[PDB]
Amino acid sequence: ASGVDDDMACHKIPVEADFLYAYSTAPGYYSWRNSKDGSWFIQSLCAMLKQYADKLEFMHILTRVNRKVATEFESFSFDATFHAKKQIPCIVSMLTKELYFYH
Amino acid sequence: ASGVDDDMACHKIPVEADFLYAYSTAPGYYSWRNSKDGSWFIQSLCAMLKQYADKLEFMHILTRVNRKVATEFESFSFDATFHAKKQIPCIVSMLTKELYFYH
Amino acid sequence: SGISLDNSYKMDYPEMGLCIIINNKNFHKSTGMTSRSGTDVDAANLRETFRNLKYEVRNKNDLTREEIVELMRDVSKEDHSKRSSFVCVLLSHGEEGIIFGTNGPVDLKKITNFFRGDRCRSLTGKPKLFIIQACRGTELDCGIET
Amino acid sequence: SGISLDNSYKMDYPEMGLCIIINNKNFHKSTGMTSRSGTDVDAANLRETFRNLKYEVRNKNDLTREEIVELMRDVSKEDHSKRSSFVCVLLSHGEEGIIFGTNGPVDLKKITNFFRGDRCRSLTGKPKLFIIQACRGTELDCGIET
Repeated sequence: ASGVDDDMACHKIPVEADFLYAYSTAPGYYSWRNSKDGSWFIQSLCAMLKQYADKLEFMHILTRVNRKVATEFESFSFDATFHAKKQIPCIVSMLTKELYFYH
Repeated sequence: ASGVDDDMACHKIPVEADFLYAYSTAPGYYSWRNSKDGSWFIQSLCAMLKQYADKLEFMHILTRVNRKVATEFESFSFDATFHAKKQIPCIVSMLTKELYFYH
Repeated sequence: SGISLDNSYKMDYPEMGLCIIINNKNFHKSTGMTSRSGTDVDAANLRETFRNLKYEVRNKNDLTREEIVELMRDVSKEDHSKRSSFVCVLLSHGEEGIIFGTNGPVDLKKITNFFRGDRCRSLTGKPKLFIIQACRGTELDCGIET
Repeated sequence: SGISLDNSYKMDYPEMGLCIIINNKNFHKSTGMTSRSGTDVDAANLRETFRNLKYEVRNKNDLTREEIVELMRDVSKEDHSKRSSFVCVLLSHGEEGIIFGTNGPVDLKKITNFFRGDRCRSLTGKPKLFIIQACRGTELDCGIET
């Protein structure tokens, strides 16, 4: 097979390639932070990195962070409007390879 | 340790949890399609699923799709404005577990 | 029994689940949108690929914005109890957060909301995958030589 | 040599790379933004976590929008040739696509553009990670009982 848009002589990559955005919450949603213990997302991210950085690929670590935040946390507020709310982190990957912090 | 936002008696999950959006391109960018062979993204997604669905976790399959699109494709156009352009797919995961199509 | 970890989704339900493919190639002249040549190749490739993964593939061609919403609503109201997951592929023109029906736009949020954990209980806790081939803006990536 | 696959980023460069933490706790009264109690706990946790991953952690507290841009620009102009990756953590108030300096907003795109494959050549082909703790809107998730 052959075409006009593949196998270029000069190899290039997108300027937007190899970026990963680890968002604390889903698009359009508030993000929660405990005034004493810190944000749910960062709390969880550090815990999962500390426990799995030398064992799992980054996307899998972030998936564990997603589960931790989603299942373990729920907001508390004297204002009914902001009480009993949930949060799900959002992994946005434009990475082109697996990422391991160890080698 | 103890706090106001963890270890709820009634377990709940975010209503936005367990969603995965496999976007063909980065936020704010055009997406490319070959008028004959189909879109770069779908072409690549099917190829990677066909080759790795019984071997790799979904995020890792999508990462291979990211690399395939980013490295192998470049647009061709008689209009200089749309010629020689690149594309990087965008994985957006709100999943809470690893996903394997096999068991 | 022994140690259970639950790090991966349960994918051994009787059915893998549905794979809904919305393939919009021709648009109403009134919209001024061009035909998407080559999209049929994508739709066929997806049907074969997901068929081999054991998904129940259902294809729909050239749907209006009304038909897209109706389709998603109907599918979300089905009993997915015996299905491991849900897959939806959208092939059409689009912009950030929007997918085009043959006669107008449809907010992606309106489509995905039908499958929220609280609105489609038979899919709660199960992976809901949305594969989208469409523009998300007008930026162009000039790339960089490697 | 034997078969080479290149499925993972080369992370054995002399340095893992930088981990820039922008910790905005106090905002100018003029903005009307409240202090972010508990953010120092996040900043410290991140410093320790990434320190153990061998990253060169650099912390900055309460930066204005001008200082945030200046910091990112300066860092992007450093020679990252011997570094395997780049990490930036943003802790502040925010909205979709925006992160707040102590005196006003900063478009996330403006921050990340400095690290584009064509603008920071010593990071081309290397993973650039942005960890963001901030709001992305005003929607609330009521959740669903499992």
